[PDB]
Amino acid sequence: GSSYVNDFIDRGRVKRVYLQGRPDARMNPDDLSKWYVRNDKGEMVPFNAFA
Amino acid sequence: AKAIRQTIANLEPFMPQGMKVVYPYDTTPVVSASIHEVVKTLGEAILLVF
Amino acid sequence: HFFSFKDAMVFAFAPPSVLELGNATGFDLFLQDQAGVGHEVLLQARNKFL
Repeated sequence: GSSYVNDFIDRGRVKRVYLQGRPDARMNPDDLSKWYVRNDKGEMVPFNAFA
Repeated sequence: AKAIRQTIANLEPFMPQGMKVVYPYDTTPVVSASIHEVVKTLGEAILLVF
Repeated sequence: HFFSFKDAMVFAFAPPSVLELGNATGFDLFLQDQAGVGHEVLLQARNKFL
């Protein structure tokens, strides 16, 4: 969803900083499984387990 | 429209290289041509009656 | 007399006729920079103009 974190100044104007995945890791339903979410103990859990 | 063209006239000497400002869409010259056409037809109506 | 206060530029002046307009009198202008040239360029231009 291209989240909005904070701002930054450049060349005399305050603009903004966005944060989103690659143009190559959201393009089809096979690439919604490249994203991993952290467990409660440091392990990594894919989206294939629960989505 | 006159104030927008004046603001672009005050902002044009600080363009970068090769930075032209063009006006692709504008609905003001139809208004100017319409008022000029009706004042012109007023003028030739007075001239033809005279 | 305030030149005997040697450490500070003590600058005394009278108010204008009406006080609603300004605190100084005369003229006023701002040197600005649309190009985004920074602050050192702008302060050098201010002290050059002075």
